Amino acid sequence: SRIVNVKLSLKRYEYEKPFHITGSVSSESRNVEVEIVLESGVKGYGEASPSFRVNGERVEALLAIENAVREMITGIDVRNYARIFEITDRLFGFPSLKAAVQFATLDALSQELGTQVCYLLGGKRDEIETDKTVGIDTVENRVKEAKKIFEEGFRVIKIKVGENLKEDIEAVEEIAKVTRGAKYIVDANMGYTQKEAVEFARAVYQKGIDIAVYEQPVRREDIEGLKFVRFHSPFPVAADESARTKFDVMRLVKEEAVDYVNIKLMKSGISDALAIVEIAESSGLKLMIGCMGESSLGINQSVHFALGTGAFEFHDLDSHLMLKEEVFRGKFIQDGPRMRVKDQ
Amino acid sequence: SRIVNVKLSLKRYEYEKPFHITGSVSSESRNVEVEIVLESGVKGYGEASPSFRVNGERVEALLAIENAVREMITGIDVRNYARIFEITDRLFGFPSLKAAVQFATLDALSQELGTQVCYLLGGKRDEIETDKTVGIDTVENRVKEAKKIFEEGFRVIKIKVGENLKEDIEAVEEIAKVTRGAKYIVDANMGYTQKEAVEFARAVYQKGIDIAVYEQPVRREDIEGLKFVRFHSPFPVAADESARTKFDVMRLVKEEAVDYVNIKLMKSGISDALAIVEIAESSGLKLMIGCMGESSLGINQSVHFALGTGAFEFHDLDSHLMLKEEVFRGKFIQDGPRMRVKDQ
Amino acid sequence: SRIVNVKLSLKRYEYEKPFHITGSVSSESRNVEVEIVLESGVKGYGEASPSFRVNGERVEALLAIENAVREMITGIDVRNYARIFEITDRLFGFPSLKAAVQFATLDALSQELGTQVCYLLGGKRDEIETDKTVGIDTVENRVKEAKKIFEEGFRVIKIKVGENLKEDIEAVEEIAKVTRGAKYIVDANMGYTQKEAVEFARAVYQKGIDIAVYEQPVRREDIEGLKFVRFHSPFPVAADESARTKFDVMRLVKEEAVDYVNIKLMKSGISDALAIVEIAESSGLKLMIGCMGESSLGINQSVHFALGTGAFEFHDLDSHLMLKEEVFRGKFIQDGPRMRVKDQ
Amino acid sequence: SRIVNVKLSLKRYEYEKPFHITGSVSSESRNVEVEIVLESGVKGYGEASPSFRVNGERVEALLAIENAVREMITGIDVRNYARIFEITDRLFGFPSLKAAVQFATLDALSQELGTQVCYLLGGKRDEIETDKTVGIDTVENRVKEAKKIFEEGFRVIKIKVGENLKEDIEAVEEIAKVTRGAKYIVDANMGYTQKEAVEFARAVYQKGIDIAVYEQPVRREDIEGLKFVRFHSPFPVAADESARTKFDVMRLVKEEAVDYVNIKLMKSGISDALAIVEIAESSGLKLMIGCMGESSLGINQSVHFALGTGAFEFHDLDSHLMLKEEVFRGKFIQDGPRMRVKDQ
Amino acid sequence: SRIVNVKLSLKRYEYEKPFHITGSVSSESRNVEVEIVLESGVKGYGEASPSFRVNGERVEALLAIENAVREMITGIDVRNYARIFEITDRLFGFPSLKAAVQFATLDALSQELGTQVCYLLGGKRDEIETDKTVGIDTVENRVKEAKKIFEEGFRVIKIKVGENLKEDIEAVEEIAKVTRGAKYIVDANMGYTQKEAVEFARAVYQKGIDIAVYEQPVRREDIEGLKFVRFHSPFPVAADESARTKFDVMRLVKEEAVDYVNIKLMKSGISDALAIVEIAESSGLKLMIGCMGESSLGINQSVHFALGTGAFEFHDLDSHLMLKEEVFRGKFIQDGPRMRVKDQ
Ligand SMILES: [Mn+2]
Ligand SMILES: [Mn+2]
Ligand SMILES: [Mn+2]
Ligand SMILES: [Mn+2]
Ligand SMILES: [Mn+2]
Repeated sequence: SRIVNVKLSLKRYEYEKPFHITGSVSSESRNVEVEIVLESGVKGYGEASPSFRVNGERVEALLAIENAVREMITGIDVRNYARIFEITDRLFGFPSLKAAVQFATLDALSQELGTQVCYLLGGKRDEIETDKTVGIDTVENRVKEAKKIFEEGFRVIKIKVGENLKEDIEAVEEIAKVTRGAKYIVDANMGYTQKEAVEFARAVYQKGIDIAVYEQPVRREDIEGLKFVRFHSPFPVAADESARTKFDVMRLVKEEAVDYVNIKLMKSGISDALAIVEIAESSGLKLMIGCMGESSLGINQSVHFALGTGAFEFHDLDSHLMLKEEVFRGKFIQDGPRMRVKDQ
Repeated sequence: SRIVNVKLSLKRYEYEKPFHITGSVSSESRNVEVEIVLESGVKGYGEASPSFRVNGERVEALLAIENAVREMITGIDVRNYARIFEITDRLFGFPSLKAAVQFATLDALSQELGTQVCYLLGGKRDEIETDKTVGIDTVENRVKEAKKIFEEGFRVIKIKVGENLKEDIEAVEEIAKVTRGAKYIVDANMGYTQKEAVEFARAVYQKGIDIAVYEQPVRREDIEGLKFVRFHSPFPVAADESARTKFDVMRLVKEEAVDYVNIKLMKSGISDALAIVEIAESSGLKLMIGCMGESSLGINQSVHFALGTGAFEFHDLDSHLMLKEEVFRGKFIQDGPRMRVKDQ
Repeated sequence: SRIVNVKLSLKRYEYEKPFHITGSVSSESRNVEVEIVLESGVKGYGEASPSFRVNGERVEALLAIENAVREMITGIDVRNYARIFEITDRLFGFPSLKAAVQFATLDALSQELGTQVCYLLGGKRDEIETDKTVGIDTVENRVKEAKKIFEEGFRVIKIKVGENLKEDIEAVEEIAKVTRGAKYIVDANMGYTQKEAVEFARAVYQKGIDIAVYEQPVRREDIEGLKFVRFHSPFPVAADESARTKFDVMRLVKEEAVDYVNIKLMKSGISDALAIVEIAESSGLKLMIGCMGESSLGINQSVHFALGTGAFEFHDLDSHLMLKEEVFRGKFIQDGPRMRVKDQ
Repeated sequence: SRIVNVKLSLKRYEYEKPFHITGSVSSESRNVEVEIVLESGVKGYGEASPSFRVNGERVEALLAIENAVREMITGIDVRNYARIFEITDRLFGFPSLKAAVQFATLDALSQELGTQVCYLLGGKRDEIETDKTVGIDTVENRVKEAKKIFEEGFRVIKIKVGENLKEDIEAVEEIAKVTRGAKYIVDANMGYTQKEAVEFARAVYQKGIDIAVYEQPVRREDIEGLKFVRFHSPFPVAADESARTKFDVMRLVKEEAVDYVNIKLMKSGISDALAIVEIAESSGLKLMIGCMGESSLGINQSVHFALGTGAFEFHDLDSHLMLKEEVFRGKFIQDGPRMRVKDQ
Repeated sequence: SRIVNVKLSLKRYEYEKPFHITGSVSSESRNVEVEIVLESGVKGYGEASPSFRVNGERVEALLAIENAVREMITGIDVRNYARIFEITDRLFGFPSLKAAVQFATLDALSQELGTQVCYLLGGKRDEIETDKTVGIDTVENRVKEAKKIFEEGFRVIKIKVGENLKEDIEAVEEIAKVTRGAKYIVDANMGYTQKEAVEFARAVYQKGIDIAVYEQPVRREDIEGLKFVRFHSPFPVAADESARTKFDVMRLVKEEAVDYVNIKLMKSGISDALAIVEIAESSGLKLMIGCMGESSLGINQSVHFALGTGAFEFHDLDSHLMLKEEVFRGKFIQDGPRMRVKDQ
């Protein structure tokens, strides 16, 4: 049935503690929740968690375009969801809102069909497992946090690096010693030069440490640099900030620049994310899925995407786990590091 | 709900006249119909129209593997269709059967969800239009046939060439004269050398004739030859036989070999065809969709695929129109050269 | 001296008639004017003319981030303009505002230094000349409009094409006949396939018509397509939508994709535009400068940029001339199609 | 205001001790000071420190063209500095004089505007820090000099190598032991083969020594050799002699040959140096700035360039620190290894 | 025997009329004559005809370095000429002087050996033939000048173009009409864009005119542009300004940029010129030899080089023929457009 209203609302979520990554420290997520209302009375929901650093977005700006978004899709039947996806692909300057609107569309459609979004998308998996992230801090505090995560039962530990190469090498080496059995993802958030990035990898390799995925060591535009790291260090290299659109991923594949792509709905929307999954499966690329600052309602989007496509070797879906005092609003089951589909 | 049976049956369909293409002439279509039965009682249908020349398939061979196909997917819920797609991707030696089983799966699922396959696939378009094909014959007979097609309301005329460069040039020029306003697709079915293919295009261009799509002038393995034709003649060049899998298309894109890909479900199945649509839309590829010897139930698969994805500039879905007075078994409206979505 | 305030204000300007280009028609320009106030009392001005189609921007979104922009640069001395440029490079999601803030900074600094922005930028030229644009309409109306422009003294005529290849060829041929001596720029605003773009160029060449610059015939992401047109047609090919950032231009240069780049301050800001001038002058790129929907105060930014750097073979700075009777608010002399530096 | 005179004068500066690099030993700098006099009475100053080895120049030859230089720019207003830059770009056979004249122009212009050259150039930084260089000598003497430099408070030590691979490896390893905490730049001044250069780097890497920048290990024309070193050894590789012009740098970027460029005003002039900064910032290249045999008045040129653009990770501006008995004639503050902008 | 003195002297030669080429017009040749005196009493002679536009040289600068040149080679036996060549290769900033000194060396050695320079170089040919050049002027005057040249017995006519595409096309077409049977070399001296250069060639080709060699249509640094012209127009393309050194030529060969190189001793010296001959003969390069403003003593250098190596399809050795009534000072026979070896 046809969309009759679209509502955007500011929702704020406080962190338990400041989240520090290369070039950014944040203590709060300010997101935009999207509600799509159909003539049937069905309501679908999405969440835009904007990124100034990655997408150039500001939450004030997303909220400002409510009327435009409404006018762009009101009157369209959610069964013609490809029309909605094409229209919302015009929101390339507001990719988090693109994502939220596209997901809300599928959330509404799946209800009208008596199913769930993961099933519309293929129903490949019934369960996925997330890592949890260690932010930047003193070496001692990074080690402490990594151990905590390991004690919580997380089997993959994501470690932020990028601001201090020497301390980064030390932190990862100390973490490895006290979390024997864990797999490690290292995310440099564009902090290193090509040569610094190679040296980080070599240093930890020399201690017999294996890094499962080494994310975006160099700047967004430095595709040749990503390739250099890939070809001169022993760990799989992922594009994150360099992989926002489906066109970005075609370029990465053509240049043989990466082993992995980290898909985020907040970069790509559902439309480009689906294209990227297909490109990757046609090209020997492996995939992980990540997040920005989504609450449980926002993480829901990626949970259904990951369950449905089953495309991901790794899942970095932990933003909702970093919140101070939250009421759970996902349409999935959180069970420790695992997420599962609802019977209903 | 879960698959409880899978049935394969031989179905034969007679042509109105022998269909002559480069290196092949046939008077009959021998297809394998697939029925999937669910525990709910819902039945989904697909059709495999095999190709010995393109896929290396034989109809007897498809029939012989009924028990294997049944064992592979019985017990799986169609809501987990990605699992069925991944399993049936193992049928790469029987791609027409891969397509039929994958479509039958979606036919059944759409019924359980109270919708149509085109809608599962995005519901992008409500209407498409097909060309109709002029087979190889004497120049006089080719012209007669083209005039017949034009008087049946077709606005796009597909002209088979490839066995006689001089007569092919003459036939196309004479056809152009008696079908003013039509658009032309020329399909050489691998018959020309790269230089012959260039000279065919040049000869027709010099007469002021525009060819909308120039399909597969050279052999399947001759990607560099396809590229040569692309870069040295004025009309858009399509891969057909060179584009069977999603991997083939990634290679064509990397090599900049073609302007178009002709997707056929009988080459790719649903899984690879969806991948190819995504790759093309991420790479400035244009698309057409074609067929083998599908009857109306078989063409239904492509009609829903094309309506739902809306991915195609041109449609060459005319096999059922070349067959001799069948009872109509599609789930779409055939409106002269137009196909329209049902109500349902 | 130091910035003490930054003010953003909505300013609307009516067109003389609807401006139709490939995929877009507008009757009004809604811009954001930027005022920077220094502790000295000096005020500098810029204008953001946003583009949804090219930059993904919306005017409401620009307005919404006034406080953020103010916080980002308040307290900084305009003599340290490189610091302001680096900070405002973070506004990559709001490139038109990036441009306006960067220019306002130089407008204020030049006043404190007792000079003009063109002189800060090198003072290369005292005079430039702009084309004027023929929008899409019926062939008869396009010809009427071109004749009007020719009788207004313009020596370079920019002709929009892209929606109808046959009518575009006819319009350009008819325009050429009634504007003998004019030079022509043809802007396809991404409307053609690579092969259609080649055939447009060939058709006009065969009539003995020379096109000075053939702008962006293909889509933004289709760099290989741009190169194809460049290598297979006789006129200089320009990137417009494909050249937004300095990084885009390095890629175009590496791929040998174009003969020209059309710099627009609304895509690049001052910072990337200066980089692009330097890259082009180091690579055998030629340059033109264009606009969006700037009023006279907005066009001033480009006039000073073009006068100072002297980098452009062609100038397409006509947006203010398409606007309905404004009070002139430039800091340059408008002398028919010519712009000249002030005394001051 | 307009240039009314240009004067060239020979100035000789004796070194405290002979400076030995690969293929060259010198005990004195013979420079050409440039004075530009304006009609306002303002006087701007530059210095050409010619290089026979790098630029093919001889000081006698620079002095010989005084009248030509005068005639080329007399009567031009320094506010049109781009015109002066374009004219003096014709002095590509006398690049040190090109640099001196271009800087003298900005020195005069900045006085007329009531500011400083660093501010005309962006005012990005208020302070920079230089390394100091260890020349070639016996291993013992090289170690002694490196220790002295470290004791002087220099945090980056530049070590000349290139004439004796075995002794070079020994010297760098011994230096590292006695200067723990220092960063190292190694400059081979074209002395090594590709394979020798890789082996030098590997040998020192094996002792746990990090080289911040490894400059020009191979000959000027051996771009492929520079790339080979870059791709097969662990340290960032810089072009110096291979990077004289902006066109050279475009080639280096296209070939992915280097991690760094060492800009010297004496190679590039201000015009090409500014282009190189822009190219580098558009291409993932990092930068250092170096010198020839400039006195304090000559080093002033690079100090303002480096302060203003803030483009450099490393500064090798130490030629004026190697002089016997000199009267300071810079327009900056020297404060140990640091240089700072004047309040005035 | 050993060099005991080296003398440089200014020699001026007046043209018959101003010689206009793209971006340069001159009425006089100011050359530096080199005399090398041996202990045996034998004297060898060379001539440097410098080029500011191509080499960046000034005659005053060449004169200024007499003492340096003398110190560099005095005391060396001319039988060890490779030592003198390697030393004078250091004069890369004064390439015309490099050439003059290297030739004077061979002039002296050949005398001591009782032979001629052409014989030292292989004695391949006894006779060569030169073109003569039509400078830029009005179309009427260019045609007049070409007719004059044709009536002086020249069979190859070199036509300068580059400043006015339309008039250049007209001039060449009119010249072709009045010089039936002549071969044509067209030298654009870097005046055209790649596309303008293509269109010049196409326009003349369409008139049935063949251009034997089309020299340097684009700028020195624009190697990719040279290649573009080569691949997109029907006449052989030559590098002139882009081929100064042996390293330049290796790059041109690797890039497949040209059909021809124009060797000039004033760009390359004897050493690089011999290298270029060997490279060309190993790569399917064809060669022509040109000049700057050499008098008869200067042209002698090129005549012996061309006679001895026999490497050139075309000779453009006409500078002495454009000079106003000189006493003949060559060591060859000038026989109309032909040059022949002496007896001795
Ligand atoms: Mn990441
Ligand atoms: Mn076909
Ligand atoms: Mn445009
Ligand atoms: Mn160096
Ligand atoms: Mn020439």
